[PDB]
Amino acid sequence: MDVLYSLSKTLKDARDKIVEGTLYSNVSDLIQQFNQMIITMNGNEFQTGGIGNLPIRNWNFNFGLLGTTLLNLDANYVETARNTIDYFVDFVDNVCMDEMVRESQRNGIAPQSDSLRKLSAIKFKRINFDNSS
Amino acid sequence: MDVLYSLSKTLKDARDKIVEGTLYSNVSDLIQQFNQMIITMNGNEFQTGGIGNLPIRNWNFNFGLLGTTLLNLDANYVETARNTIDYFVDFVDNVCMDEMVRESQRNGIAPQSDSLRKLSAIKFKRINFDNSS
Amino acid sequence: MDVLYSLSKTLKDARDKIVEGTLYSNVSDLIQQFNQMIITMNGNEFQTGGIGNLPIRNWNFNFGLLGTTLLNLDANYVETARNTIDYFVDFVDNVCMDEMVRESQRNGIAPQSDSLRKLSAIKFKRINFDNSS
Amino acid sequence: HQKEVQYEILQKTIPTFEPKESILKKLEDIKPEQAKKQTKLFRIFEPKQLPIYRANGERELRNRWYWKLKRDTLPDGDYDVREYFLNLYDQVLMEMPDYLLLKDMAVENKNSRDAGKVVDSETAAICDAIFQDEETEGAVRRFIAEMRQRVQADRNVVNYPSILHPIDHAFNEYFLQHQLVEPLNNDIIFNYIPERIRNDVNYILNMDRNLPSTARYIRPNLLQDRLNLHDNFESLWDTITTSNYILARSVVPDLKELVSTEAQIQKMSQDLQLEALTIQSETQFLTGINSQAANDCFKTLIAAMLSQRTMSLDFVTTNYMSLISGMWLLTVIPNDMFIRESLVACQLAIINTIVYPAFGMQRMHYRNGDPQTPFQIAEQQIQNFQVANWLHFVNYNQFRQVVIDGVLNQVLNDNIRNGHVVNQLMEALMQLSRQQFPTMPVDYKRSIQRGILLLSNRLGQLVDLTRLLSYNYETLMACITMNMQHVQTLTTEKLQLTSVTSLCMLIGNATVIPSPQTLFHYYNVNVNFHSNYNERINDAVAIITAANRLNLYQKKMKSIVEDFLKRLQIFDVARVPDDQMYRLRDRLRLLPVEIRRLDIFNLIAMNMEQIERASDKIAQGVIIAYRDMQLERDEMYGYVNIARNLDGFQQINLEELMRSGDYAQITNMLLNNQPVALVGALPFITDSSVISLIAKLDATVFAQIVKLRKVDTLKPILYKINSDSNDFYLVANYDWIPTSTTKVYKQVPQQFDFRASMHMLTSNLTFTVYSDLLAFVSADTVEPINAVAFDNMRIMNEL
Repeated sequence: MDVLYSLSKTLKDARDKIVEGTLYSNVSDLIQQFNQMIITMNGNEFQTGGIGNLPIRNWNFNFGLLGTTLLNLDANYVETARNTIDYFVDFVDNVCMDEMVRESQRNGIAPQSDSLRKLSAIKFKRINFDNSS
Repeated sequence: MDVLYSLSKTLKDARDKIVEGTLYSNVSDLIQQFNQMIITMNGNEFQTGGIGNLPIRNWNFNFGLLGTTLLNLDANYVETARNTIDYFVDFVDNVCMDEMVRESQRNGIAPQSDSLRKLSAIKFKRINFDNSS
Repeated sequence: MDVLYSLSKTLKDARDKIVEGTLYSNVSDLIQQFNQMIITMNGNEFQTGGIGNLPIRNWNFNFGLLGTTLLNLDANYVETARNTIDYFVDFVDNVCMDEMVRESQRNGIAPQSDSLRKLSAIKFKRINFDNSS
Repeated sequence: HQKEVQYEILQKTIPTFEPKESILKKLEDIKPEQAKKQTKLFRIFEPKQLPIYRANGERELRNRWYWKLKRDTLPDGDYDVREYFLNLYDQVLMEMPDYLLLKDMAVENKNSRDAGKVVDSETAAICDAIFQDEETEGAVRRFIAEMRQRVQADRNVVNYPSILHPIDHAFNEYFLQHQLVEPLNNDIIFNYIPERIRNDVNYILNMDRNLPSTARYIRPNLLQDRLNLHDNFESLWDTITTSNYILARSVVPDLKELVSTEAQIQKMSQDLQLEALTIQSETQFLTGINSQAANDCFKTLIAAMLSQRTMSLDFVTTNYMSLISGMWLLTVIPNDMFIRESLVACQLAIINTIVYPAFGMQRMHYRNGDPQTPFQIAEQQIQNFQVANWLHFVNYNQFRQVVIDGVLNQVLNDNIRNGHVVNQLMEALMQLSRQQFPTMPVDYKRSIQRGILLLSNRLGQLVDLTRLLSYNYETLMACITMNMQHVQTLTTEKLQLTSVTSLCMLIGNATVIPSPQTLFHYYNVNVNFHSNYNERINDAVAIITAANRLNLYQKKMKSIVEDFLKRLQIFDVARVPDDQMYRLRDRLRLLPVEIRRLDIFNLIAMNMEQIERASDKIAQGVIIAYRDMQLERDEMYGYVNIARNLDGFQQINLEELMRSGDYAQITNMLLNNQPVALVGALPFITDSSVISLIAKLDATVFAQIVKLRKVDTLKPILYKINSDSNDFYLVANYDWIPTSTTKVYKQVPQQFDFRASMHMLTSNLTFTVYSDLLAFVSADTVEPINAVAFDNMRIMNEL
């Protein structure tokens, strides 16, 4: 739950700060967060949906790290990062719709979907980012 | 007045950014601000309240610096910082209630409480942080 | 258009973060953006206004870089930066009023003023900053 | 003899030095860094007089002061120019000071009305020439006889005036504000010794020296890993653990007051008879040495566990006395420490001829593959309480992974930290010393049942031996700084079980503990290597990051990594394989840069353009418009064809033209007379002649490009004509406007402003920097007969 907010915070900032022509020192600490997302998420596999007419999708993460060697970001560096952000932002939509749709009566404050129960391990806790909302 | 906002800005960010499992480079510039709060505030002593039914409390600051040597923050590093934040955030409540309750007729734009007059020295000006509200 | 937002974002942050007495590590990445604004903008010249009663003004940029060598910012460093910000913030007002006043019927999504057409070159794309609004 | 050939192929890919015991000198020569202190102010520019000319005229009777780059060693070509700023960047890195004291530099002002001083020797030579010449204004000449220092003996803050360029002040204010030196007291030294020694009763420590407010030090970097060396750098982690092995071997204490081996071999040779059936009959006994096996096993077991270097077992499976004493080796020391293939071969040899025979069971076959060790199979196979209590400890006997203070270390149970597990090894070994051993010949049966009672009758001396072994391992691991990462080492330090039988049958009741002069020395050479390891990473990730932002694509970063591993001083760098040489490279360029080494790269990269354009060797481009543009006026050069921007011309990069090789446009634009601006960093030629200007010289030097197909010989002319260096009368006497075809793109200098180039620098008065913090610590030790372990109960209860 705390790591589901931390996935969405640094995908929002990745579409805002990684723009064409910007200086590298503006994004020098976001890329260290975004590379450290990817290392934690590789090799895992997930499954969302199944209730109602919500379709079943399978998720699989095998991506490469971002480069940390430019002075000003160019259009190669932006377009190779947009096709990684667009796969994560599709994953977070289907986890959030899987959780808003389920409910329990004994302890409703616990996660109910299969994907959000799996994200609550100590393996995934290093993705944690600031909690400012 | 400018340093009263600067105390509250980096206590709000300290509860949001210093979380368990986060990378150290996310909080590498906040800790340099938070350690430099503590160095300025040690050795001083304050007194709030006294008007109406607002009780009189005495404040005294003798704290130690935070560590700057981890790669990912752990539960020792969070729990040793929460028992420092919780003393400052209790101090700022009683200075803000001491100032909203007092008033003057000659020059009302000046600070009126005893603690906020003492924070307006040039000794305390190094706590100043961004003014974005 | 994207670089007109990027001029206003780092002039808003320059009046907020460059304050007296603050630590240098709080503003260590803004000054690298603000110096890199100035290098791109020097030598150019602009012209705004002309329609209605909006007066014609000519703009010319010849400024010097900011210092990157203090530990805490002092009143010399603030007052030498305020007389550079106040010329840029007067320039952005007269470009924004020049664009809100003009319109076209063929393709209205393109820039219409003379200054905003000139800012849409690839020379000015390195001023680009985060797009978070 | 293939065995020495196949081992040598594996050895050539490992950077361990070949005399193995020469590594100990290389670790003890790593010194902590000396605190630097400079004696000059880091000046790049200097003010120099220079003649000026009038509009359409000659030299007037005065001069001007300009800012000139001293020592112009700027090369040509855009690749070589910004490669010169990488050697300048490293020249700032190796000579930045750790601290500054401005009183040691101050020189007396000779023009001052009262006793006034300036900051060093050159700012007194500059301000004296300002005082003399007839051009400076009255408010400046009156001032430099009245500017004052402020000493302020208390609080240790001084102020001295200085005359510096704005670039040169930027490097000097960064050195004054940001310096590594911080105050020392008795509290920091008390929080510097490790935690077990802070809270031990066997060691006595206090402070016997005052430390003033003047005393200082610097904090050596003590950060962890950053780049993982323990997962994929298999050949590179082997030579790390063999260097901690040789260090920890020379720190453990010697044994004391052993059993006399002449009366010990005598009891052993008669308790088991040596005429039964055996073929060795004297090759069984090699345990007669005491200071060379029992000493050299006690050093082997502790130093291999402090260094986390794996062990392998050497034995002869017909010798059972060497095999009974291996039952004590496995019940005390965890089975992670051994090679799996050598662990099983020693476990199966205990069981084949001892465990199963002890109960008449059939000997087992292992089919070398399972996750189950032979102790793990023989455990649910035997229903005996006394033995299976012991077989259950010995296989789930392993380390425990948990941190103290930021250091992950490997520790063991309670029952090995006292000698309590040996009370079960007694019972289990004693239990089978009565097993009637069915089908066994009674000759060989009585020799092996009595050989076990050689060991089971020594209960009180082995309970105290594992009580001492655990304490010396516990005390010496307080002085570890890196993590105790556990992984199977490629090569292996070898153990002989003859040395274990020599340890078991010869120990006395004498307690040995590490003295504090040995505990402190072992702590110093762990911090000195660990601080060296972090300062070299932060030097290597800075040059890789600098040469990438600076666009040096021919840099070949393998030479940075080869210079990286030389300065750790434990590597034979010519033996490291090529995949780990490249995997180490792409882990360096994914690390953030230290902010001290990053605040200076920004400080140089924002000033590259100004240093380059005051050079007096290079001009950064030409234009050619094939039309008679006129000759510019200048108070520096007289008449000059100087250019100040590149507007309306095609900019053609000379470097990208050089690298591509295909010209195809420079040929066309030159044959058919096209206007063009060649952006580069060429060197130029000055020219003072009107006859050489009329003769159209400047347009005749570009046909070299199309024939030679090279750019490196490009060299245009700068017309500097005036009324004193040549025969000027063609300009002055006739009516003609001076025109030319080409311009040489070049910047004019800036002149000396006094108010913009005088500052007031602030530092400390005096202090002292102390390295080697542990010399302020007095260290004593309780008498070794009274020494106790963690439970406040005395070790060596055998007395």
